Amino acid sequence: IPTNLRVLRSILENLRSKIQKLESDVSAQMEYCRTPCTVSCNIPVVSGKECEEIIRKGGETSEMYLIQPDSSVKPYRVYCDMNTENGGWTVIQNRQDGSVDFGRKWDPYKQGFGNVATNTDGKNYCGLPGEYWLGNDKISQLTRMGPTELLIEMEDWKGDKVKAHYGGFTVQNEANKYQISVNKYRGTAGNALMDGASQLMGENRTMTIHNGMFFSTYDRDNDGWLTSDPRKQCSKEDGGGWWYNRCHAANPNGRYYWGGQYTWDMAKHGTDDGVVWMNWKGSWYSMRKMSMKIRPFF
Amino acid sequence: IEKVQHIQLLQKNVRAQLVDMKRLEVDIDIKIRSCRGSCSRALAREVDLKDYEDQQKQLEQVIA
Amino acid sequence: YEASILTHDSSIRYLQEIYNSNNQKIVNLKEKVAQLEAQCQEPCKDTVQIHDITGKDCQDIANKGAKQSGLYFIKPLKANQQFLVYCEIDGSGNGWTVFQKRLDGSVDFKKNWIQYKEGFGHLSPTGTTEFWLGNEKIHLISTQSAIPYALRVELEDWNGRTSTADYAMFKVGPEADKYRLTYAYFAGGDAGDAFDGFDFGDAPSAKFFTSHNGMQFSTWDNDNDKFEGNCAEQDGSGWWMNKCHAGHLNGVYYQGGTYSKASTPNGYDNGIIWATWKTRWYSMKKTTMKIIPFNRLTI
Amino acid sequence: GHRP
Amino acid sequence: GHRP
Ligand SMILES: *[C@@H]1O[C@H](CO[C@@H]2O[C@@H](C)[C@@H](O)[C@@H](O)[C@@H]2O)[C@@H](O[C@@H]2O[C@H](CO)[C@@H](O)[C@H](O)[C@H]2NC(C)=O)[C@H](O)[C@H]1NC(C)=O
Ligand SMILES: [Ca+2]
Ligand SMILES: [Ca+2]
Repeated sequence: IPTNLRVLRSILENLRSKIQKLESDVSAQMEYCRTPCTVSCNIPVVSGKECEEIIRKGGETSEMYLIQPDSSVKPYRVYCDMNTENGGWTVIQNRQDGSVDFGRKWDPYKQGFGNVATNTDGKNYCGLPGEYWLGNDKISQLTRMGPTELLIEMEDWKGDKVKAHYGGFTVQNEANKYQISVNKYRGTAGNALMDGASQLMGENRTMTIHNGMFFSTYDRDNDGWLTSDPRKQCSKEDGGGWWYNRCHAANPNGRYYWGGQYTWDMAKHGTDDGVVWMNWKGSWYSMRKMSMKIRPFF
Repeated sequence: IEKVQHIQLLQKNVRAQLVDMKRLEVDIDIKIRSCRGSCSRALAREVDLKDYEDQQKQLEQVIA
Repeated sequence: YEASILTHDSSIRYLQEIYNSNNQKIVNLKEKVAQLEAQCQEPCKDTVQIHDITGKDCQDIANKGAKQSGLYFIKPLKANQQFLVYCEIDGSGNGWTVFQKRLDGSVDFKKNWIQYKEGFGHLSPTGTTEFWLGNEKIHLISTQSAIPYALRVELEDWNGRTSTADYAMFKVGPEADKYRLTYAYFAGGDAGDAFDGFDFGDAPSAKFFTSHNGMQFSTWDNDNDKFEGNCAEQDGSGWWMNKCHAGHLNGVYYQGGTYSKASTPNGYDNGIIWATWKTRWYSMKKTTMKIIPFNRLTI
Repeated sequence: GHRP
Repeated sequence: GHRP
C-alpha cells in the first residue's frame, strides 16, 4: 500500500544510466582497438636450449631471451628469471595486471598467447615480463627434455607472497591431452595441485586435485566432471584453459579481479573463476601476481 | 490481486537485473583491462560496486 | 505524496516498459562486449623481426636473395645449432657478418671467458646496439671448409671521421687453442695496420709486443697473454692480448674520445684505441668488426 | 572450488 | 699500449 513504485522506479532509472556509461566505455575501447600496442625487443646475443643453459652461459639479467629447446622447431622468445632462487627459470605463465585475456580456446592455448615482455622504460630491450601462456606444445616439449622442476609464485593485493615448488613436473603432448603430472612438493602456498583444496574433506577435496588431469579449454572438455549439459564444463565456468578436475583448487589462468576480494554475484557464472589458489587465500580471492616457471632438475 | 501481481513480477525482475548488471559491470571491467595488452590503450576506469550493493539491500527492503 | 489508485495502472506499466528496455539494451551491450573481445586477442606488435632466409653465413644469405640488413639465422657447416646474427647487405650483393659493435658504451665489455665465448650484448635490426657475437660462433664462421674470410674493422671518432682496416684470411681458432687470432696479411685501410703492432717508443720491441697476429684470446679469468701480468684484467676487457696491445676495440667506452692516465685506476690505456689512427689516449665513438668471404672483397 |  |  505504501511507498513502493518509488524505490522500484529509482533503481530502474539508475540502471538505465549505468547501461549508458558501460556502452560509452565499451564504445571508447573499441576505437582504441583500431590500432595495437607495440614493443621493441632487441634480442640478446646469448641463447641456449632454455634459461638454465643461458644463465650458465653468462646471461645473468632477467629479460626476454631467445631459446631453442631442440633443432626441431624454430627458436622462440621467452622470459628468463635469472634472479629468483639462483635464476635459470624459464617463465611459462605470468599474471600481474589483467592485461591479457586467458579465456581462450584449445588452439590459442596450444600455440601460446600474450606478451612475453615489454620495454624497460627508455630501453631498447624488454627487461620486464608481460602476461602470457608459453604454449602447451612448447611446455610439453620442454618438460620431456629431462627431469624438470616447477616453481609457482603468487602475491596478494597486500604484498604477501607464497610459493608452491614441485620437484618433478611433466606435461605430455597433444595426443595425450597435455596430461599433467607433478610430485615432490614444498613451499608455503600449500600443495593444491597434488592434495587439492585444503578446505575440503574426502570426496570433495579429491575432485579438486589437478595432478594427473587432462587440459581443458571452454571449447574442449577433458575435465573430470561428467554431465550432459554443455554449460556444465569447468573451463566454461572457471574461465580459461587448465588441468581442471571437478573443478579446481587452483585456477592460475582464471579471470583477473582487481582488488582481490570477489564474490559469487560478480562472477559471470557464479563459480569461483579467477586467479585462485584455495590453499592460501580461499576460493574468492584473486591474486595480484601469479606465475609458473620451470628449470632442469639437478 | 490485479496490480499486486504485476508488482510481484517487477520485484523479481528488478532483483535479477541488479545481479545481472552487477555482473556485466565486472565483466566489462575485466574485458576492457584485458585489451591493455593488445590495443593502443585501455580506457582508465574504476568500478563502484557500492551503488549496486546499496540498491540491492534497498530493494530487499521494499520487497518485505 | 502518494497519488491516486488510478495512477498505479499507468505507473506499473511505465516500469515494465523501461525494465524491458533495459533488458534489450543489455542484450545489445553483451553483444558489443563479444565483438570487443575478438579485437583484444592479438599481442602487442614487436617492431624487431627476424627474416626467414637462412644459410652458412650472411654472404650465403645475401646470395639467396636477401637485400636488407637485419637479423638472420645462420648455421655454419660445423655448427651444432644455428644462431642469430646481424647481417649487413649493401647494394652490391655483399653480406657481412658483424661480430663486434660499439657505439654508445651501453654494454659493459668487462666480461669473463664464458661470456666472451658465448657472446653478450643485444642484436637489433637497425644495427644500433653494442655486442660481442661470441668467440665460438666467430670461430665457426671463419673456419668453414675452403672458404677463406676477411675481416674489416671500422672506426669513427667524435667528429664524423671514419676509417677502416682490412685483413685477409682472417681466422679464429677453436677453444682448444684459446680462440687464437691469425690472418695472412694486412689488406689495407686508412685506419692503419694496428694488428702489426705499434712502436710506442717504450722499448726496442714495442712493435713486437703490441702485435696481435697469432695472439690467443684473453679475459681476466683466463690469461693467455705474453705478459707476466694480466692484460685483460688491467684493461678490463676480453681481447687477443700480447703485452699488451696496439688495437683494443673491446676497451672501456670513454665518452668524448679524449681520456688520460688519471682516468684509469692503474694508469694504463684501456680505451677503445687503434694506435695507427689515433693516440692510445683517444677512445673511439663507434666501432664495428665484420667478416665476409675473402673472394667477395673487391675482386 | 568443486561441483558436488 | 706497450707494458715495458
Ligand atoms: C561436499 O560438498 C557438498 C557441497 O556443499 C558445499 O561444500 C561443503 C564442503 C560445505 O562447505 C557446504 O557449506 C557447501 O554448500 C556437501 O553437500 C551436502 O549435500 C547435502 C544433500 O545433498 C545437504 O543436505 C548438505 O547441507 C550439503 N552440505 C552441507 C552440510 O552444507 C557435502 O556435504 C560435502 N561433503 C563433504 C565431503 O564434506
Ligand atoms: Ca566433462
Ligand atoms: Ca699473463
